[PDB]
Amino acid sequence: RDNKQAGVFEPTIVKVKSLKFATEAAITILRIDDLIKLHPE
Amino acid sequence: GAYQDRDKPAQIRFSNISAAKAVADAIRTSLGPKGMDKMIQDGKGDVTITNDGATILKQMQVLHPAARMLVELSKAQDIEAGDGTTSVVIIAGSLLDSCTKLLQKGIHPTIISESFQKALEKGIEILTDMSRPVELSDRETLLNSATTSLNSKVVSQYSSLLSPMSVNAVMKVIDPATATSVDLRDIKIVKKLGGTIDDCELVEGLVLTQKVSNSGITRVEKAKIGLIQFCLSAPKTDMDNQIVVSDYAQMDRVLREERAYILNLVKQIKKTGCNVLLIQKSILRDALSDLALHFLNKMKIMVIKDIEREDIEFICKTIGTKPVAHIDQFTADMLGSAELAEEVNLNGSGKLLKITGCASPGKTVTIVVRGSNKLVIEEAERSIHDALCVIRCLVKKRALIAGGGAPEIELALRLTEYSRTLSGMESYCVRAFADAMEVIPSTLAENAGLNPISTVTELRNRHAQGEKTAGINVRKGGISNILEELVVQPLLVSVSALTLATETVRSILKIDDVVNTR
Repeated sequence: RDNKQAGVFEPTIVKVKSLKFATEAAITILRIDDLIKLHPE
Repeated sequence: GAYQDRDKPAQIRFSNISAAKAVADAIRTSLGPKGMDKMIQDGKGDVTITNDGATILKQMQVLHPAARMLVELSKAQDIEAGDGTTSVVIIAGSLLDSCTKLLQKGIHPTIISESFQKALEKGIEILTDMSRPVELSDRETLLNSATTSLNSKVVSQYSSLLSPMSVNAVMKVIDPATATSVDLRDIKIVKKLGGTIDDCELVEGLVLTQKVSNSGITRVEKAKIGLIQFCLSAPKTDMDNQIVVSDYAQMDRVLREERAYILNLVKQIKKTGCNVLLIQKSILRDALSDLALHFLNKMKIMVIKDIEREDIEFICKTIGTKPVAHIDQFTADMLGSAELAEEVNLNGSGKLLKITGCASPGKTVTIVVRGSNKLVIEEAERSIHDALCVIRCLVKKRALIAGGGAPEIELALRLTEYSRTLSGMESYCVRAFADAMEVIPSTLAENAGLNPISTVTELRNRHAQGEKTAGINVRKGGISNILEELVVQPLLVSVSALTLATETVRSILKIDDVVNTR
């Protein structure tokens, strides 16, 4: 439809910060290549 | 000829070598423009991401002793350089790999070290030859140095913004003249959860993680700052004291007089004309009184309690305002002044104190970190911190070298012929010694996923007349003029790395046995 006509609207910054924040996390998680575990003492 | 009875040492040696090689090869993945950060989960349960090997190793709970020294080795390199902690260990292990090579080659370890002692002397000589002297004032080369360090960790995301932040900060805290070894602790780091790494900030002023104590005073203009040490509460002696009540008028007289004492206290403070209050911890005894805050807020004065004794020098280094521990000494002569100071509001409600602009410019400075991942913030500053370190390292010596492995292949090449020159079994050691340096460029093409042997030999083949300026390019994925790629590192970096490794492996060779203890 036209959500513009339907009034289905969302605040810009929602998507704004979202795409940023996902970008960082994806940046974080992708860079990993190896995990090392430690059993507790 | 002489006969060797025992083999317990030799095998014990081999054990260490196998350990070391395993260790370095494990770290080998993370290095250079194509370095790959790693992650550890603590047995206590903590989780860490890291691209710098030293922090990896300080995270490493190594059982075998030898690499623990290698772990220790990097910390000195970290206490020296900051990156190449990455590079240095892979150098270290690679040496032992060839040191292994010579072991079944039967050569007694002692001569190896002296051969290595000779081997290092050539290299440090060579590296001096190839380096590029550069005065400190050239901002861009510092910047060129900067991103060269920076395009090794994740902070490469906002490198182009991060690098200037770093160098400018150094310029503001250093003296561009004495060419001394200015401390970094005069730079403050602010780990503020949330925000964006892009939103990480520099503060030409002062920022305190703590929060205000006034409800109503939020922003202050032309602030006159005061830092006070002596508590503002009911006067309590160091020694035992007590008010005795036996009579009638004791009550209110006591009652009234404490406020009066408090009143004059604040009265003098206002009399001084200060408007922003700094209060340290007084955990031994009473702090600021609630009542005084009532007055100070009645006197409409900005106030902060709970200031760490450790930071106080930095702050007065920052604000240029000597503190006060007695009323008479508290005087506008010492009253610091700031153009503006207030508490910012981020994190939705993660609120933070800011002090911008000081009539007395302290050399010190603080640094703001924003960004989503908590761990990524910590890794970022690590990258930021080392970014500072290499600059300071560069501050130590006004000489510059291209990064990207070109010095190493030059060296091994240069070692290759000089080894040919030198006769005796030492040549092989140096022959091996140079072959150790061969690893790092190979590692690059590995992390570049390019044919290392074809490339690095071609890198040698070019470098036979393709001297230190040229080398393997990451961005184009070939071999090019790294200087023209503006990928440059200070001389001492590899110097320290080369030097530090040399002494250690010598110490490595002298080992013959480990005895389990009580």
